[PDB]
Amino acid sequence: MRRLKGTIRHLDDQPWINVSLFLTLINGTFNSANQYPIDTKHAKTDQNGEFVFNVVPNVGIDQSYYILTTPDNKKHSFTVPDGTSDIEFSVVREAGIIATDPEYTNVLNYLEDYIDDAIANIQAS
Amino acid sequence: MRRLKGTIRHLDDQPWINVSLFLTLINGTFNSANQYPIDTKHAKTDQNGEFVFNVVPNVGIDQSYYILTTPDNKKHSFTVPDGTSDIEFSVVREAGIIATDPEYTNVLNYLEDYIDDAIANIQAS
Amino acid sequence: MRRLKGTIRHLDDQPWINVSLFLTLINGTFNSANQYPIDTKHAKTDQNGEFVFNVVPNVGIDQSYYILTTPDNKKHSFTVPDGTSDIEFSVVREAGIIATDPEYTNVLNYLEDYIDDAIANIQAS
Amino acid sequence: THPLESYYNQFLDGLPTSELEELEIEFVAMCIGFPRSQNNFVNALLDLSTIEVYTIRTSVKEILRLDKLNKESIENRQVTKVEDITMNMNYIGDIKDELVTEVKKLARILKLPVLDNLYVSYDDVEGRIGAN
Amino acid sequence: THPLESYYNQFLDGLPTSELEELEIEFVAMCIGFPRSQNNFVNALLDLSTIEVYTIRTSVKEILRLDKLNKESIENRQVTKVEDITMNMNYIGDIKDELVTEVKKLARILKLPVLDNLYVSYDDVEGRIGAN
Amino acid sequence: THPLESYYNQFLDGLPTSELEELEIEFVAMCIGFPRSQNNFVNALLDLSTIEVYTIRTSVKEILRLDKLNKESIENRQVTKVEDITMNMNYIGDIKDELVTEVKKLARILKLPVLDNLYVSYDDVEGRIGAN
Amino acid sequence: THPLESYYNQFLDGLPTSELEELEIEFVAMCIGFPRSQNNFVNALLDLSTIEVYTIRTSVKEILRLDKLNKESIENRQVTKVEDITMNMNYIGDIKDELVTEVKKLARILKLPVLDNLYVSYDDVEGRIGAN
Amino acid sequence: THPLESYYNQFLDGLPTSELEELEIEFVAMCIGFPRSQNNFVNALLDLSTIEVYTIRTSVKEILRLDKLNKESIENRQVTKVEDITMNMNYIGDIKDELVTEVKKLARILKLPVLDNLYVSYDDVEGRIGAN
Repeated sequence: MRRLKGTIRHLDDQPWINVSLFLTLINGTFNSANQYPIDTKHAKTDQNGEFVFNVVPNVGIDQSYYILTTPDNKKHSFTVPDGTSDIEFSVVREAGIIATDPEYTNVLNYLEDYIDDAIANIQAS
Repeated sequence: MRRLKGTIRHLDDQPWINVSLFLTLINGTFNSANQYPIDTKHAKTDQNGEFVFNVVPNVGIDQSYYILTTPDNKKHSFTVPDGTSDIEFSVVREAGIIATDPEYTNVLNYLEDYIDDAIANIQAS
Repeated sequence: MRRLKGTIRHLDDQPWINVSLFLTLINGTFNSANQYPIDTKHAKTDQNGEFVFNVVPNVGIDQSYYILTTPDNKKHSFTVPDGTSDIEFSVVREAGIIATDPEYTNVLNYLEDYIDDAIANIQAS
Repeated sequence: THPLESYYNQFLDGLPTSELEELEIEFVAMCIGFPRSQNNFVNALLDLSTIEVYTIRTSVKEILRLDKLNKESIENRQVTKVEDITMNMNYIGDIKDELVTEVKKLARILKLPVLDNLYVSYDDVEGRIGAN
Repeated sequence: THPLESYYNQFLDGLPTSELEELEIEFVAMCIGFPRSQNNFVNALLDLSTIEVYTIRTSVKEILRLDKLNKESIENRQVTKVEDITMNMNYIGDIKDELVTEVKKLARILKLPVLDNLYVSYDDVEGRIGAN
Repeated sequence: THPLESYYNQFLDGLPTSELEELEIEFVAMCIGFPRSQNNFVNALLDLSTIEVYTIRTSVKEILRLDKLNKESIENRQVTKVEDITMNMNYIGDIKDELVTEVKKLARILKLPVLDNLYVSYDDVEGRIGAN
Repeated sequence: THPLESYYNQFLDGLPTSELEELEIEFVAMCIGFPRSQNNFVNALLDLSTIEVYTIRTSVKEILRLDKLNKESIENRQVTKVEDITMNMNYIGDIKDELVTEVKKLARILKLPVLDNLYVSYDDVEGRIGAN
Repeated sequence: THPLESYYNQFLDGLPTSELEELEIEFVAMCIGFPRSQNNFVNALLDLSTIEVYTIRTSVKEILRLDKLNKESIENRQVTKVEDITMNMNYIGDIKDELVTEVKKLARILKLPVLDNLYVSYDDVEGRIGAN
């Protein structure tokens, strides 16, 4: 649930207020913890032109490809990296789709923990 | 019969409360001591967004195979592993979704490489 | 005669209570003592999904062919062998289908891995 | 793909006859205009025989098929008698009337009066519970 | 793949005159809108001569055939006089009229007052019982 | 198929003139709705002349043939003048008229009035007993 | 590129039945002129079943498609029977009728009265609260 | 190169949903004959939602397109049926009707009375304020 402290600003350098920004997920993403089906949500710029989104990183089969639609209706593609910290929009805006997080170790490691359970079942209780 | 658990939460990570979910076995299956025709079951998510289905360990004489339809109109295909124990829906939703990548000879090679990974783990074990 | 025994259960251990079934000696037959012309018999499920049919074993001079229709219309052919004792439906018919698809054994390979683990444990000693 | 479309596509050999599904129950509720919580509606949902269930299912399959057909045709009517094939301009009216007939068939299967729903208009019985 | 269609598919040298199975009794009940439990209905089900049963089964088979034929034909009517083959634009009307004719034929066989059902409309004598 | 169909198929050299078999009596009762129990009907069978028997069987055979033809013809009526052959759109009506004429012949041979039965509809003669 | 158009383009296989996005709610209010503040409107969203939501989304997609086709087709109508293709001069009327049908279906799914909106004018029910 | 057209052609992927610029507001004011300074007009300009603005801009673009198409086509009507292409003689009437439809659509979006403007005639409801 990384924040996104993105801020928009008019050409005159004043901010936009109560203007709709749309954020859309493309691939139904999921992790061992939970599942994140394809959903979209909007936000309104504050009186000062800031806007915040709480988003999930990309750990699914396909990257949890996010798109931001701005008031001009341009579509900006991007891919939330992993971590826990408020993010500025532009930094991920310039960064398109990337290789997201390490390859599978967690599920097979859970299987291997089950194998360890079996190992403990070999002799002892 | 195993229990398929699943945590579904919105893009903001808040849970979906009392939202609809459907599941259905595609082909009737029969065990040596009972016959299970096709059936469909509906469910709703709790306050925490969780949902649990009592489901057959589907291994059987005939083609046993489940499809779960989520609120995003998306149908995920998966077959339940045998056993008597609760399983998190993500595990099958990913393992059953490797049926994707038609003729997954590349992912079949990865399956063999995972057998090798288990072999090396045992060797270290 | 024989008491064809059968049990139907829902996807989640609930007996298939109060549903209909039909069986027909599709090929009208006869025996020296009596003649058994083509006919259809209907029945209903009990609170446990059990159902019993008093049926003539296939010892007809020419042919005695039975066909049973499930709630899903998965018409299963069979021919009750001679004898007087009862017999379960899973046995009278058997006659499983090839169940050929990428998603039939997709997880049966996982159970194959589990039995590989079991043999590894056994040979560990 | 409509949910019911896939669900029924699962059963190539005829249609299942066990019981009405909450999805099918909701669909009939919607296309007859009954909120499914009505006591009379649920009462009608009991005692219905198997062949009645089969007829309901084929009728709803017909409803879906005709509804889909209503969409692709509208791209036509842009033309009449292209080279020799004259067009039955009332095709739209025909399919609308067919949908109305199917809804009436549902209403008669349930033994209930057909109320105000999307497909039918001004031809309804006893309003909510009591009327006309 | 209708249950009665499958049941009939077995008999090729004719349709058996044994009696009316619960499924076909139920289907007839639905076709004339009579709840099968109604005393008058079951009483009429008694004293059935063999050829009466044969005719009833033939009429039921015809009902099924006409229903399927309507399902097929609805797609037609898209056009009229494709090259030189003009289309009977009331063909669907003809099918419906023949269907209601068969329904009334059944009702006449059972001497019962044809009532509100899925096929006939606005001409259902005596309603449920005694009054229409 | 139809029992009477086979029974008559046996008699290639015309049809017998002995008397009306139980199936024939049953089908006559069906065609004019006179339950064979009704004495006013049974007495009619008595004293029935030979040539009358032959004519009755001829009429019954024709009724069966016309019924089969009516069932078959419905596949037509889709179109008109496919290449140069325009078809009588009233053919089915002609078949119905012939059927009612045949049942009227049946009733006439027995000096009995036609009642509401399988074929004749809404134009009945002297009801169940006495005028309508 | 309408926003909801792309939003639906994402949902390639059918459409979700989760809720109505603020854009979808706004578009509905636009179609039937119900400001979202109206409790009589918001309560309609409450207790709104799933298949109902699917139908709403289907109707909205149809509204968008038909509206776009309306603007597209205007450049036609310049001529009649260019070579052998005579075109329905009422085609625009046909799509107008389709659009009003769609908005009426919308209003009826929510059991709400269709008021003066951008697509229907002076042919509507109940106006503000009880106007008509 | 209409100023509004030169503003719009930049936003190829849909149209912006920010707000109405003084140019867009001026154009709308002209199209419904409302001087901008009118208090009711500006008050209506508030409470504007996203899809409302988007549809307003789409309708304005359509207004411009049809207006240009009118001057394009007026050269036509000089002839009829060149070789086989008959000419829709009321086509200009269709253009006018669609244009006034768009103007009324805008009026409904703003909930404001449509008054005497440059496009529509005699559809002047309750004058500047209530008048006539």
